[PDB]
Amino acid sequence: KMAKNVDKPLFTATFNVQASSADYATFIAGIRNKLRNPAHFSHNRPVLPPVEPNVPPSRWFHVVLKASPTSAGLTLAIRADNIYLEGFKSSDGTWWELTPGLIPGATYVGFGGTYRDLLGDTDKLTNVALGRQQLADAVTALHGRTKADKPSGPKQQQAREAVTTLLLMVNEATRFQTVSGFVAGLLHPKAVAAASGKIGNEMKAQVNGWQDLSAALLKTDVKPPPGKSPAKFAPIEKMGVRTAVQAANTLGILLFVEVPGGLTVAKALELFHASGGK
Repeated sequence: KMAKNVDKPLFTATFNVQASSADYATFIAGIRNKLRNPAHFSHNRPVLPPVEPNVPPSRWFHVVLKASPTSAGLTLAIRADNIYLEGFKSSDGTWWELTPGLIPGATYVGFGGTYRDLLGDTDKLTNVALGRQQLADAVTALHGRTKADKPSGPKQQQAREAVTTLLLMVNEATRFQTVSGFVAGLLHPKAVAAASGKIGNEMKAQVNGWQDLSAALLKTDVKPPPGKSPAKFAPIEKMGVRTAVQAANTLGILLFVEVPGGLTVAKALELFHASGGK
């Protein structure tokens, strides 16, 4: 029941933490593009393929975050079905995991990868500073981890904060155009003052309801039964998303959700494979 292919990524996306806002946007867009089910879009936004049933997580990608174009970078191990971060590789080659016993040969980092684990409450996302130095510092803290370090409260807290930073600036940014645009807006050239900022309640609610928002948009694609007008988008006011157009502009990539009258897990995977998906 351990994960498979963790170190056999389907692709590797790389970002230099000193690179331009434009390059950051390109990096995030590339991840969405490589994750997509070519056979399944909703309102011209990519949908992930379904999670493969009755096997452990076997589809992974890597993100490499580098201090400079020449530097060895921090490697993130992320699921290619739901974009969950489960592991990261430090400079000494150690694989660290966020779920005990999930990744073969990995060392458990001592805390889990949910926001409740990292922050105490999912309501605390609005407290997390985002910005270029936060990214750099997160990379430094995790990349510099060694197997033989003795842990302390402070190192563990630094590690939780670094993971939280990467989750927002990589994983949530991949999921949400709102988040990726906000992060991109905080990245500036060297001649501009160092910058940082925090997300508002709308983006917090989006991050906390990715499946909900994905499902709500997917429902609008379902062809209506005989006699019916097409399904209308149901506003999620807390996310500030009231229309399907707003939902499309918000979603970076959709989590696959089985909705009534929509594609099943098996059928969407069939189409994924038929279209060349791995």
